[PDB]
Amino acid sequence: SSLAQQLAQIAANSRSSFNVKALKASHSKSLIWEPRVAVSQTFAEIYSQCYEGFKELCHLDSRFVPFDATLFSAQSQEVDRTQMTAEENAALDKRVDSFLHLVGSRLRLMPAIKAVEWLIRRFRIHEFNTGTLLATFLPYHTIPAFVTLLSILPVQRIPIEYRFLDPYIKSLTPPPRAAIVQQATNRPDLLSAISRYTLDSCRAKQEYPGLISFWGGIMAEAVNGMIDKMRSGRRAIQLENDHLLLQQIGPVLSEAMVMKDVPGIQIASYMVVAILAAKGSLNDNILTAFMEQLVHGWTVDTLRPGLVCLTMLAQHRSAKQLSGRVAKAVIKVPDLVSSLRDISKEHQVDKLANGLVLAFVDR
Amino acid sequence: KIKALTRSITAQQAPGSDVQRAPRNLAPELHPFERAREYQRALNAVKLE
Amino acid sequence: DDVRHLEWSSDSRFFLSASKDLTARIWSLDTEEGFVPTVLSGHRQGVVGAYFSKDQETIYTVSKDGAVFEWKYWRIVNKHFFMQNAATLRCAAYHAESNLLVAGFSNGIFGLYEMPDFNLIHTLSISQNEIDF
Amino acid sequence: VRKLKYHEQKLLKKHDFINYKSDNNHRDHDVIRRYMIQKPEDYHKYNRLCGSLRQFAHRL
Amino acid sequence: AEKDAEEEELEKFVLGAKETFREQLFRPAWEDSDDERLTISLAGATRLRKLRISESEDLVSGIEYARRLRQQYLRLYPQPDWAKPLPLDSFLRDANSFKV
Amino acid sequence: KAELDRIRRYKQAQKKYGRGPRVDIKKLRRTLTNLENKYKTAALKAKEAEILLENQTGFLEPEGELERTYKVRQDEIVKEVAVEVAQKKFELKLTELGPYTCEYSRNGRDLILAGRKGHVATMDWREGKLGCELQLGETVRDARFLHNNQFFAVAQKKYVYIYDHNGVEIHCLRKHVEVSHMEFLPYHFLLATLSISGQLKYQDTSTGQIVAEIATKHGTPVSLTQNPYNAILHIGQQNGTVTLWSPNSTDPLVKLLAHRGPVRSLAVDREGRYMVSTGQDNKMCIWDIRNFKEAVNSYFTRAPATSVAISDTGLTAVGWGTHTTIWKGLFNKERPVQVKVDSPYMTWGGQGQVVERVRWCPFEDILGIGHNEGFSSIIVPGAGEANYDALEVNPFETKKQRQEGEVKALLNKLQPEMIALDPNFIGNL
Amino acid sequence: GLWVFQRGKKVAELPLPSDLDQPIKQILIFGGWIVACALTRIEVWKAATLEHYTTIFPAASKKGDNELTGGAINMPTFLNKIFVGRKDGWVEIWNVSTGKLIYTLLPPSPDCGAVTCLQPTPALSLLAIAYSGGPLVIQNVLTDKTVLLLEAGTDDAPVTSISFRTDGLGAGQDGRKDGVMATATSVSGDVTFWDLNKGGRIMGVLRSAHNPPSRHNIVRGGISKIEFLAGQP
Amino acid sequence: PVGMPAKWDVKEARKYNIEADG
RNA sequence: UUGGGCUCUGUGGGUGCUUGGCCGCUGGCCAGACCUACUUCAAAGCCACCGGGGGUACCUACCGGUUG
Repeated sequence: SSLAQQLAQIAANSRSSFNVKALKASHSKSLIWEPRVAVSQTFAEIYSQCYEGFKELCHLDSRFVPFDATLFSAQSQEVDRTQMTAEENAALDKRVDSFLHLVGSRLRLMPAIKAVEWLIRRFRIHEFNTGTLLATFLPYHTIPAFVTLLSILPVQRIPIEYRFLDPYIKSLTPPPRAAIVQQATNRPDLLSAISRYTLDSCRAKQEYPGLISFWGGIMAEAVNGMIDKMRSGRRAIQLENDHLLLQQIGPVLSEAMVMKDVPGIQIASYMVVAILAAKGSLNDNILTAFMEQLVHGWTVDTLRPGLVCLTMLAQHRSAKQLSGRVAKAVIKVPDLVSSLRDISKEHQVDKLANGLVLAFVDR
Repeated sequence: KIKALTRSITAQQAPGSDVQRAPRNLAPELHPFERAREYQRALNAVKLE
Repeated sequence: DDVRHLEWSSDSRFFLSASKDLTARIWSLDTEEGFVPTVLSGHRQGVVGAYFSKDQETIYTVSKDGAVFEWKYWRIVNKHFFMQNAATLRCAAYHAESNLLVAGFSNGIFGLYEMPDFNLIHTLSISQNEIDF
Repeated sequence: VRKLKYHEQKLLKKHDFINYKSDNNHRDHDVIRRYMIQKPEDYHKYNRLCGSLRQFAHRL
Repeated sequence: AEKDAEEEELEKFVLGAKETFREQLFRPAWEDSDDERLTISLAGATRLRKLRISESEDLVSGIEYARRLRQQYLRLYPQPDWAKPLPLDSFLRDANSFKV
Repeated sequence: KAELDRIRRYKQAQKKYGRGPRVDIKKLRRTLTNLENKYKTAALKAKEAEILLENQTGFLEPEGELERTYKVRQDEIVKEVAVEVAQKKFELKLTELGPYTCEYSRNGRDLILAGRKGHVATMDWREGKLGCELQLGETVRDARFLHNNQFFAVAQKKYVYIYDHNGVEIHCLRKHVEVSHMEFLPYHFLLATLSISGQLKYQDTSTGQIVAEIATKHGTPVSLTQNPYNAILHIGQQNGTVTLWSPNSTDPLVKLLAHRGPVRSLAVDREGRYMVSTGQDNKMCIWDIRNFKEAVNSYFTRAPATSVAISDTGLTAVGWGTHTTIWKGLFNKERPVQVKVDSPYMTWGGQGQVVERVRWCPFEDILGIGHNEGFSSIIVPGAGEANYDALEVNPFETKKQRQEGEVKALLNKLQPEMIALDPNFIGNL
Repeated sequence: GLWVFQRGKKVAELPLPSDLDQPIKQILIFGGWIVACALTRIEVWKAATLEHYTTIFPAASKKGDNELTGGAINMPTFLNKIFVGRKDGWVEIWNVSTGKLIYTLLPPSPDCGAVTCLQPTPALSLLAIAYSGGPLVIQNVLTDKTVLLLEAGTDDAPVTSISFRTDGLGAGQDGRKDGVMATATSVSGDVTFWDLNKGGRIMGVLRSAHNPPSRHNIVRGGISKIEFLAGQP
Repeated sequence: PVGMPAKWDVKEARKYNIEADG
């Protein structure tokens, strides 16, 4: 069936429609309505419903005025997606992605679902941008709107990352984060895809605490499961697995720890580093790298948990004294011994204080 | 200046309606056999009358 | 198209190719100074041979539909066919020293022709099936 | 090809895309399908040997 | 002014505004002495038939020949994004980390 | 002041639409001023109603002074051209079973690719819907659709079988033996064939009886096409002549002195204004096929062109040897004296695959090339008529419009005795 | 000798100079030139006639700086010039058509000072010169300004092979950006890949692609060359 | 199954030849 | 022997003796280039697979003609 395979790959590659069964079955998809009501519905009608919702969201926030200028404009009723060159489909996917990053906080609200339902029912973001749309509804993977997404979602235009949702598309029930986290352990393609999203919304200052807590949760239980996989006890295998783990996780934490203007994902990366020094027996030079970057990515708002991470990292480090920059910024900590006593009521602080005072002997 | 000619099935059905929109070109390069198809239509007209 | 036959010169400096398309072609081994490599034109079906003489001026060419042409310098000096009822010419060999062309056919017969000019020596039938080589 | 109406059928009496009179009432592959003949060329080979054998009976 | 605000209201409502929808969518160390003395005619060679501007230009210096051949190396391969600090980032870009 | 331009649109109106000279000028006199005024306003309202046409035609223009149209790669076209037809530039790799004949429907919605070692497949190529892929064993000379994409006919090693949309054999055609070329007359229902022994067989595919067998005397045939305007039929004969036929005339109806070797390939316009052929003597020449007058000093091809196929607009597709060139302005219909095209336009390149049949899509701007390794499909902006008429031919036809168009076509099956050179002959003295 | 083959058989020789006593390590054809690099001299033939043009002699300071261990290399858009890497840290810029030392560039980090391997970039006018003490330095060579600095080699095991990818993708932790480097070492059989965009992180290592050079074993592992097949993954 | 490798065919590339640098 | 086992899937080599990728190929190209010329002389014939019996009005083939 060689020609059947090549034509099948053309058909699953095909982003357009050429019979009337597929205009009706393609225009039938909707978040709000039913299929029978959504088939016989022009685009001025859907623009009225939605753009009522986008008037509401433009009252509720303020960064939606350029998307009034482009995406929810009065002229965007007549923009067919499939008659657009790839520079135009690329730029339109840029504005679609930036709008969806912007919306993703308020997504339990019906004005947000109305605006997203205009993006689906005209621009077919469920057919052209499924990674970003699954990435934005995927924090809210327990609300029923995620299951309406899982009923309008095309089964074979979904990234291999997100293909764990196939029995949840098949039987219309929302998936648990046991399943999300389990395939986040086995596939590093998935765990990077979440962290490629969350860091992309924070360079433009569009974060929200469900995104921060959701991402930090998946990195927490996921890196736990990864360390439990990567243990073997064979020396060269656990060395090679420690290097592979640092190469997977490494750059995500390396921006997240320094991202001072988002103290949330700064604290979540503190959290994953604390898990990583705690359960994962990483080498002393790696732990000095975590301590020095923790020391550099430092805020008044993230003082108090960052000190706890210094106690964890210094406590599981095998060498005795600290290194330089750590001692300098801990000098710049205002209430040192009192804060370390409050930490020592619940943790162990003594190797951190020993590395400090020994480094002060060596200054 | 590379423009092709593009058609979707929106020009067949505007989506949201059921009017099978039927465009029509009346240039005679596309409709051959004027006298002959009208002969056969006329012969069927006499046979049906 | 395919190349059915290849015939050298006597002095091994030119060779010549009998097609399967329609044509023959005259070719060198190294670049001569007054020679351009050139094409011997239309038969009806396609040449089963194209043989030199001793004196390398006239070139003979034997098609599949019976016809055998003599070319001079580059046009054709005399095309001459021969009749045959229900058969097509499927092999031909030319001895250039003794100036004779054999030609075996589809119906088991071979003709034998002295050829400075078209002149039948002999012909007889040996099979009920075609003559291959 | 819908089921033709009254006036369209009587304007098309001889018409059928499926059976022709040349198709010999599809007797060829009634016999092919019935006796598992994996090639219709072998049907017609047997048919012409039937025809020559039966005209030999005729001229006997 | 030739186009009043009322006229642009009617042009937006009546006719269509895909033009404005599109417009809103779209928002040295050393020097060689040889290249004064390395003149090349471009329409000699077939591969150099196609980096001249107009048809009637041959006499091209080594400098100008270098510029055209730079523009074609960019034409076959546009300039990469990487070609245009932190302790853990330095730890990742250092290969003393990854040992046996 | 402007009434001169009114008379200019009157001139172009009665050129394109008036279809005749005009009736020159007592009760007869007033009935023919009546008829002539109604005909005048009929042509003028057709010309005014030409502004309602939806689609524009594709083009590409040399914006510089040194960028030229035969150099433009299809990476540049697929990038600079819209994404729905950038889908339609696809390829399809099938090595094992012979060189692949291809043929579309006449709405462009389906194609058969026949493969000479046996492999014959019918597909909806846009939506990737493989309607059939039949294996068929022994060799395959030609495949072609019938009136719809619902029945197709393939010329086998010995007979010609015709098949339903599911690829099930409805019947073997025995009366046509070693058919080497086929053409379907669509306004008739008239499957016309050339056998390998030079015998035209004109069948009716609706009634099912063969209607005109005529043995052409010129030996074995080497080419065959079909004039869409006249329904007359061009067979290409290996003495060098394009021999032009009909079911009625048992002699050749008109034979033209085309070339010197066997004339390898044939094509005619759908408007039936001109003709282009090519043979062994590698010239490729065109004729004003109405006046039967070679209008252009012949072109050459770098190899004997196994295919040519010309488009719904003026683009011609000559497939020679291992790569195919398109040619734009070979016959300008509006120009009296025909000038030569000094340079081609969109050559599809040669990378080791001998093209066995070129085709055009009828209403898309793509070209379907039929090489030894399978089917390649390329986009070329100028081709295909932009505006169709869904009364006659509909690229987007539902099942209701298929069934209705089939039964209206069967009610307007022209008779095979209605075929001549000038097809507006009916009703003369 | 320098023999010249075609189709498996010899079609030419090449005239070596009389004053030559050194094994000859770098054959390099570009422009209209065939250039070979022996050990401390470079002999350059004109390639259109196979005819010997000149012999380039590098400078000498301490009888080790004249040694030529980085080889020689060509840039794409640099006209008649060749870039040599010495046993000092120096990489020199030579107009091979006229013989002159036109420019010389000095290593960064003067503790690391023997050019072990050098390679052009897919960008214009940038090189990956590769020092024995460990750094890969990748540089403008008409601004003479560093673009990146990396610490790829061990002092016990420097980079001896370095090869960029000209596919156009491969980097950015999903793979959509170019800037994928490959490096290897004569001491190990492990090849190391570098994302090159922000600061050039490492991204992975094929461990025992080929066998390691094993002390007290009879097998003969190690590596000799890396090449990205150009334009391809 | 999703993410299995395709068969290796050689990818074409308009690469740059260096004999024009001289 | 610091995990194992079934099943399924993919990719690469092998299952015939090792001479290059492409073209308008005695040469050139693999970054392509130039694109439309040139012309004295239509064609030699034969052959060319439909199952059996039977009908022959119309068409066609062939044979013999007939005037105009």
